[PDB]
Amino acid sequence: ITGTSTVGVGRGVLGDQKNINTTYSTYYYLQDNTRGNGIFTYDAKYRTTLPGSLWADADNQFFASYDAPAVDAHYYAGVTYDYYKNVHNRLSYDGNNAAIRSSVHYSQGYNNAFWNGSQMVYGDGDGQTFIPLSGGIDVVAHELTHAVTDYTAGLIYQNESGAINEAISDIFGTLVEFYANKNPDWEIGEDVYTPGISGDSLRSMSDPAKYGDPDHYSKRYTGTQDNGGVHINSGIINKAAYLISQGGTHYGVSVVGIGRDKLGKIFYRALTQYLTPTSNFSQLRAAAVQSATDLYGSTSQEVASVKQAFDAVGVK
Ligand SMILES: O[C@@H]1[C@@H](O)[C@@H](O)OC[C@H]1O
Ligand SMILES: O[C@@H]1[C@@H](O)[C@@H](O)OC[C@H]1O
Ligand SMILES: O[C@@H]1[C@@H](O)[C@H](O)OC[C@H]1O
Ligand SMILES: O[C@@H]1[C@@H](O)[C@H](O)OC[C@H]1O
Ligand SMILES: O[C@@H]1[C@@H](O)[C@H](O)OC[C@H]1O
Ligand SMILES: O[C@@H]1[C@@H](O)[C@H](O)OC[C@H]1O
Ligand SMILES: O[C@@H]1[C@@H](O)[C@H](O)OC[C@H]1O
Ligand SMILES: O[C@@H]1[C@@H](O)[C@H](O)OC[C@H]1O
Ligand SMILES: O[C@@H]1[C@@H](O)[C@H](O)OC[C@H]1O
Ligand SMILES: O[C@@H]1[C@@H](O)[C@H](O)OC[C@H]1O
Ligand SMILES: O[C@@H]1[C@@H](O)[C@H](O)OC[C@H]1O
Ligand SMILES: [Ca+2]
Ligand SMILES: [Ca+2]
Ligand SMILES: [Ca+2]
Ligand SMILES: [Zn+2]
Ligand SMILES: [Zn+2]
Ligand SMILES: [Zn+2]
Ligand SMILES: [Zn+2]
Ligand SMILES: [Zn+2]
Ligand SMILES: [Zn+2]
Ligand SMILES: [Zn+2]
Repeated sequence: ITGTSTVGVGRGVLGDQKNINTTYSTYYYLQDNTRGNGIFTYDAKYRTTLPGSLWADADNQFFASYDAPAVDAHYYAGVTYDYYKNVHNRLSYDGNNAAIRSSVHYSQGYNNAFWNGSQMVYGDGDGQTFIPLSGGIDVVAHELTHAVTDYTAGLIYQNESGAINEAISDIFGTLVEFYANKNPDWEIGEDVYTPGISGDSLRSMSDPAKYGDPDHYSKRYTGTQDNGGVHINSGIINKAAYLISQGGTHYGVSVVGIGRDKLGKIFYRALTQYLTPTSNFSQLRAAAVQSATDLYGSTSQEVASVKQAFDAVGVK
């Protein structure tokens, strides 16, 4: 919509106050003109028609319970945009400043959130398995990272390539969570999963086995469920990424940690320059080693740590 750029205030799903960029034309709309070709947040009104109505508010104050999923979808899309632009010099998910559109209140009791190829879609959850999923910055950034993947390597969503696709989204979802630096961790979805249970998550990057996911190539799932285990076998790569950043000794292999910024630079370069739609785990290792070589030199600690981490998870 055409209007004045304004700054509203509201509270997100977890009750935290934040400012949001809006546009004023009779109503205040969740339209942020400060980032690329805009960030736009819509109300699906418990239906499945997309995108729905551009979110309109009478007073630029978003403190109602019904407002909270929209506040977070809008604000965390902005954080994700800022991460990719400021850290990787990438303008929106496509690198060409595409508008970021999100719809909240999708369907009823819907325990999922997804990038659908052109926008983000957030269920409100059923209140037991999930609360509204835009409350999780890692979920928001995980799904927007699928769009980055689609516009770069094009990893296919099955078998090893699909597990890499998933892990890439968990890695950058977590790096966005740290970039905000409010309540970061190496878990996925902890803010919105199981409101009645503290200390759990959908999966752990630091210890995938906590939730029964593999932490070594020898433990990879080879069945047909979950598109060949894409959210399961992601644990193998997630563990490697955790080790690259934080270090540790895993199955007797010591890894010298190089920190989060270098992890992100290495994997971003791998994704955008070297991976292809059918890259397997071994090819990801090669891409990460080559990326670290490009950035830091073949004799660098960074290259050595990449190799150690993939060794530790059994990926040669
Ligand atoms: O679905 C509708 C959308 O197309 C637009 O017109 O904004 C209002 C919504 O009701
Ligand atoms: O144009 C392409 C679009 O159709 C989709 O495939 O996502 C990646 C883009 O390069
Ligand atoms: O395109 C944007 C317009 O929609 C808004 O009204 O003001 C800022 C512009 O950049
Ligand atoms: O506690 C939260 C509240 O602060 C917000 O306004 O609406 C959603 C709730 O989860
Ligand atoms: O979605 C609608 C939008 O298209 C229009 O510009 O302003 C009102 C909204 O309901
Ligand atoms: O609208 C109120 C808001 O002004 C305040 O900041 O937090 C409580 C809300 O109910
Ligand atoms: O063969 C693997 C071994 O090399 C490693 O140390 O731990 C897991 C085993 O499956
Ligand atoms: O069965 C597949 C297995 O062969 C591969 O190694 O990892 C992904 C699985 O889907
Ligand atoms: O992946 C690279 C590709 O993007 C470039 O266009 O040609 C050389 C390749 O290494
Ligand atoms: O061609 C190589 C590719 O297969 C690997 O995955 O990434 C690095 C490239 O050198
Ligand atoms: O070759 C390396 C280069 O690619 C990078 O600039 O880091 C230092 C050099 O060792
Ligand atoms: Ca209001
Ligand atoms: Ca997290
Ligand atoms: Ca929980
Ligand atoms: Zn998803
Ligand atoms: Zn995913
Ligand atoms: Zn967290
Ligand atoms: Zn799955
Ligand atoms: Zn998923
Ligand atoms: Zn271990
Ligand atoms: Zn460990």
